[PDB]
Amino acid sequence: TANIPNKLTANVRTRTGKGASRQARRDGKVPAVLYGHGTDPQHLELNARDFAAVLRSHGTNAILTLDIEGTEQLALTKALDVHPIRRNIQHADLLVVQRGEKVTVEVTVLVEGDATPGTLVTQDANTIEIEAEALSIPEQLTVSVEGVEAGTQITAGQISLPEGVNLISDPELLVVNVVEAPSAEALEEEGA
Amino acid sequence: AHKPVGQNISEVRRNARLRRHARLRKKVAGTAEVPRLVVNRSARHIHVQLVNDLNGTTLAAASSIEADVRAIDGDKKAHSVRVGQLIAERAKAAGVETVVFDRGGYTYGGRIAALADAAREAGLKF
Amino acid sequence: AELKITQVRSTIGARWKQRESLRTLGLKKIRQSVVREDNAQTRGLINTVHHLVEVEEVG
Amino acid sequence: MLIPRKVKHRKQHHPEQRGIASGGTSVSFGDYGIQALEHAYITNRQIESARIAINRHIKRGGKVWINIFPDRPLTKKPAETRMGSGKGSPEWWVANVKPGRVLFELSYPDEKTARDALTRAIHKLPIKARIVTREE
Amino acid sequence: SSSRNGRDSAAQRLGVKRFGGQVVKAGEILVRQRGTHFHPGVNVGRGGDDTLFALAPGAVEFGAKRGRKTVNIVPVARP
RNA sequence: UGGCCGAUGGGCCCCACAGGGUUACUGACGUCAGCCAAACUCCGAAUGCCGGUAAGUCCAAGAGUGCGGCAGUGAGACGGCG
RNA sequence: GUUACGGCGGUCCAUAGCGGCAGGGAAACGCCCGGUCCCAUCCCGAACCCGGAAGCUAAGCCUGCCAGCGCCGAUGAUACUACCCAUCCGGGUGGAAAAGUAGGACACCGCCGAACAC
Ligand SMILES: [Mg+2]
Ligand SMILES: [Mg+2]
Ligand SMILES: [Mg+2]
Ligand SMILES: [Mg+2]
Ligand SMILES: [Mg+2]
Ligand SMILES: [Mg+2]
Ligand SMILES: [Mg+2]
Ligand SMILES: [Mg+2]
Ligand SMILES: [Mg+2]
Ligand SMILES: [Mg+2]
Ligand SMILES: [Mg+2]
Ligand SMILES: [Mg+2]
Ligand SMILES: [Mg+2]
Ligand SMILES: [Mg+2]
Ligand SMILES: [Mg+2]
Ligand SMILES: [Mg+2]
Ligand SMILES: [Mg+2]
Ligand SMILES: [Mg+2]
Ligand SMILES: [Mg+2]
Ligand SMILES: [Mg+2]
Ligand SMILES: [Mg+2]
Ligand SMILES: [Mg+2]
Ligand SMILES: [Mg+2]
Ligand SMILES: [Mg+2]
Ligand SMILES: [Mg+2]
Ligand SMILES: [Mg+2]
Ligand SMILES: [Mg+2]
Ligand SMILES: [Mg+2]
Repeated sequence: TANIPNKLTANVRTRTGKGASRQARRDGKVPAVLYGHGTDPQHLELNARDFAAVLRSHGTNAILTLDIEGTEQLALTKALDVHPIRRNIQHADLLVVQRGEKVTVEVTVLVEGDATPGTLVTQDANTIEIEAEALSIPEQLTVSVEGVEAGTQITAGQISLPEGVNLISDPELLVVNVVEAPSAEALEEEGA
Repeated sequence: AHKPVGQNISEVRRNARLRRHARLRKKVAGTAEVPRLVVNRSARHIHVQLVNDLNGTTLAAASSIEADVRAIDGDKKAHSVRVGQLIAERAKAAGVETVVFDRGGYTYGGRIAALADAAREAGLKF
Repeated sequence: AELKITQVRSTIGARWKQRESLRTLGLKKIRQSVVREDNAQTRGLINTVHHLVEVEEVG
Repeated sequence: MLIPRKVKHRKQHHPEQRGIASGGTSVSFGDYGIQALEHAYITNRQIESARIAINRHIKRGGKVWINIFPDRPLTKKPAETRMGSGKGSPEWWVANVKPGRVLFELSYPDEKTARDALTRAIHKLPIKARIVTREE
Repeated sequence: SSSRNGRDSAAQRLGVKRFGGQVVKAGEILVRQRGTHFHPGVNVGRGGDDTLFALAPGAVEFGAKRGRKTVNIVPVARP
């Protein structure tokens, strides 16, 4: 599993603080900070439009290369600040990383399959923590369900994982639980 | 295979010793003119220091470890009396006469009492 | 150095501390011209009352 | 009919609502959920009605959550009593909400039906809301 | 309908009363704390009601030692 | 609020002194995570206040504190802030 | 001067605690041997105290290693707010958090006293 760099230009922000931050945000540029072992953290602006587009196209996780006045850096996204209402991005964090290093990544998982009439679908956890290489960051996870009955607690560590990744999360965690479907009696019992 | 399921007597003992000395140390405000006389006793030796807490630095001290004092075949009452006399004369040489006594966490009686007396009639008035 | 200070808005209805700082500066009536030393302290004064005064720098 | 079963005291002062909702600002648990927009009260009756609207349509599949819970009491002095003479009695409980909060959370296979049910929930809710998914 | 509440107490006006770095004279009160929010230091007296004062001219000085709060007076140099 | 082993509902279809909710329960603890509080704070500001120093208005505000003669007023309103 | 030693001390007293692992008895430290005499058990030499050094460092202590947990903590942003504003409606300058994040991290140091060396 290998991905493709998502090139994007950026500029060193001129002014630091709420004033410049909000002015840039109104303009349409999100403030951004990158840091790492380079012992040289510094701060830059992005393009909201291309930024959100790339976020969508590559999922929660993506490995990127950044344009700094002609300098090209490799970093992986760590944390974000999404607008509570607007659906816009306030702040992203790019952590410098080189090829051939270990990082901790949380990966989402999707569920698909066929469910029996007496089967109830429930998802306790939508994300799991995994260790992998910089160029081996996935974006989705899938699990197959077919003909499950009664108690079908699916273990997170029971899932089959591609090569090069170690399950950071302990095996005690549960990913998908299937329980007996409720009826009218249970529906009326709950909530009162 | 060792699994601790409780507490330890000697550990709590050392902690308690420090605790109980803490009450007196709390009050003690002993300057250069009135240093604090600290007494430590072991199962095999006794140790005493005279210090001024202002700098946390000692002035004179002695203990059963020194060869000449060990030369005394007697027991720890005699050892304590001799050591206290040494403390008294060393303090006199250094030029300190009036001081305060620290109970050193131990209860008064026996060896501590002998040391206190020896220091008293050795010229050290405290 | 020196500073030219001239009050550009009336003192009325302004915070009491601001009015007193204005008196300290020494501006009695609006649009009075006053010359003052360029110390950090007077600079802070002007910064505080900036919404009432305009500063013209001389020397 | 959610209600705390015991508190230190049966009445609380008027609120301050200023501030952006920080708690639970991002969907987590299921795969879809509502997000309100404007400060407002939400009564236990409103919450229960929305829960009924979601649940009864979804029927068999999927299971829901409720990230909020009405805790703070309220009072209203009965009619025909000149104001004064102490605090009134509590009538309903309400849960506060701030812009950006997530109200309900769903994990059901289909986006279309999830959207439809949550849309009815919106219509039955007292304040604006909109769909939002897990993604970053 | 009638209320059973509505009573209160006086206002003792507690709280620190000479602040750090001030110049205080002998027998001067420093704090009025119900509990031991602070702790005596050299030249400070522990009052009959957990009150703090000074037993010698000087400048009061707060300071944290061993993770508590204790008040103390540094005798200002004699001019 | 939703999950996890859950022995042991700290317990049940035959009570064996021994296998399973062989039975959908209860499940305690804890742990995974997500809120809330004027009488919760393992945290914590801009402000405001008190203390020291220095410049400035220093042909005086008509600045302060004390003492002395003098009366008013102790029915507030509104607006912005909490 | 060294030390794999003991006391007293410090420090906006956890970067200094907890957990697991390994190692110490020359001296000192602990445990330790027995209660005529001091002294004590609301009974007990468990605690203390006292006499002695036969034995051993397992416990405790110490030191060294481990990031399992505590723990400190950036830059940046966000919350917040002093002052001012425009016919509400939020911005301009000033101040700048909490949590989270890279990371840091398995204390440092003072005075005396003990064993090797001068
Ligand atoms: Mg309010
Ligand atoms: Mg309030
Ligand atoms: Mg609504
Ligand atoms: Mg009161
Ligand atoms: Mg959360
Ligand atoms: Mg509070
Ligand atoms: Mg408190
Ligand atoms: Mg106040
Ligand atoms: Mg001052
Ligand atoms: Mg005049
Ligand atoms: Mg008069
Ligand atoms: Mg009069
Ligand atoms: Mg009246
Ligand atoms: Mg009146
Ligand atoms: Mg009135
Ligand atoms: Mg009034
Ligand atoms: Mg009115
Ligand atoms: Mg008003
Ligand atoms: Mg030996
Ligand atoms: Mg015995
Ligand atoms: Mg051992
Ligand atoms: Mg041990
Ligand atoms: Mg901590
Ligand atoms: Mg630690
Ligand atoms: Mg900073
Ligand atoms: Mg204004
Ligand atoms: Mg407006
Ligand atoms: Mg911080």
